[PDB]
Amino acid sequence: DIVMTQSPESLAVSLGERATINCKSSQSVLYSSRSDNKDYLAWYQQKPGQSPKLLIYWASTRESGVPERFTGSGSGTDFTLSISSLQAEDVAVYYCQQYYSSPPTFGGGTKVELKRTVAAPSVFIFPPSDEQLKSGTASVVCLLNNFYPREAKVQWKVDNALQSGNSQESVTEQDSKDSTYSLSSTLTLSKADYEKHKVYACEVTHQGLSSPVTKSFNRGE
Amino acid sequence: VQLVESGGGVVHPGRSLRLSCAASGFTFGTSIMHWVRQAPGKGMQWVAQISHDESRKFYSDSVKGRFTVSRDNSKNTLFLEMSSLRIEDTAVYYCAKDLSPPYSYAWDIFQYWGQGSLVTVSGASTKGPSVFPLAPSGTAALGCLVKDYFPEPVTVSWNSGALTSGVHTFPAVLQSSGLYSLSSVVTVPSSSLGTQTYICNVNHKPSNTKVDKRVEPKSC
Repeated sequence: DIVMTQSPESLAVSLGERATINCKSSQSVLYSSRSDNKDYLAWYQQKPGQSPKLLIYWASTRESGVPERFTGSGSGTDFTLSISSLQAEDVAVYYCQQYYSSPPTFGGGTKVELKRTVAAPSVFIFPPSDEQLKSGTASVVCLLNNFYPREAKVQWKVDNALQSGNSQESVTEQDSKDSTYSLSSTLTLSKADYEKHKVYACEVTHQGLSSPVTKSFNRGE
Repeated sequence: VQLVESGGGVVHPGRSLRLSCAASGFTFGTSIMHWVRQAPGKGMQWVAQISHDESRKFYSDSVKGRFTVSRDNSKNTLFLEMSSLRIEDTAVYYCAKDLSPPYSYAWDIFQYWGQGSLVTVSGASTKGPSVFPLAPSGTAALGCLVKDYFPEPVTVSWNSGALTSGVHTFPAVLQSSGLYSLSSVVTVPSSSLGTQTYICNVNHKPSNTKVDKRVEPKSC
């Protein structure tokens, strides 16, 4: 019945800098016995798609092989996970967990992001394929590749007319090597409508672009 | 140390499903094992605990009476029998080893985890994807659009796994149709398009779909 609460939901810090993750238990997880007092709390690291890994437990004790830059501290009701010098490979979601009472419960997680230099996106546009147009539907895709930060505005235009509601976005997780993002934007259209307009354009706005970038094509050429 | 969960997929509400977890690298027979799950965009939730000899079993009140944890120590395999499944049971299910030493009660410290197995519970029809090329027209971008499939997930490789640099498979997006859509892209030297063949290998296991679409460049 113990509720764990983590703060903040996400943080971004530069290479070599300190990341701080706070965790609060609804009830004290400090257990008293004949031996020393121990805080029944553990920390875990989870990269997308990969097996979670035990980092710390008893609040402060490092698991074998965990680098010393990971430091667990706190007592009773307040706890902190400290990353002395963040590395790209450190990008992950971190969760705390109490095992003082049953059932064991976890925090909501904190996303740790690496704040790297600004990188402008490489923009590409893809018309619907002849295969799909034969199938009766039409999808126009716009790719923003290897950019940072994540924030970016994609606006579709059909014959210079701005689009809204007919597109959907998807963003990759921060890369493990260059710590960049990639974004897809899909304009879904009906075949009949697609054939009535000529120029399709994807205009991108980003912190790394001095001015909006445009990638477009003409349907029939 | 390896924990590999298998089984899992889509099931209609009310039906059952059995997960398995093959273990190696530790004395499985003498260690306490757990099941922990993670619902979409939420935190971990402990599900079940089982002792070395199965004499002591424990379940989360959220699954009590519906799930059964068992194990076969001769084959170093952990089992989770899930019955009367509900929409809220949709999650990636992890197999985990407890840090407690042999013959001691559980520490509830999850020393080792598996990579997890996705369990989907929906009364929605399974459907495979349609794979269309994102044709390229000193670096050129190729891709494949994987459209109108359900339930998740699909996995995309390029050139039977030989091409992995510059690949970005985007997370699925649910359309107003209720079907998922996904894209996978790859950047490649522009000078290889006329000679090198690029084939996206899409795999959607729920529907038993496995497509190899060759992406041809546009030349003008």
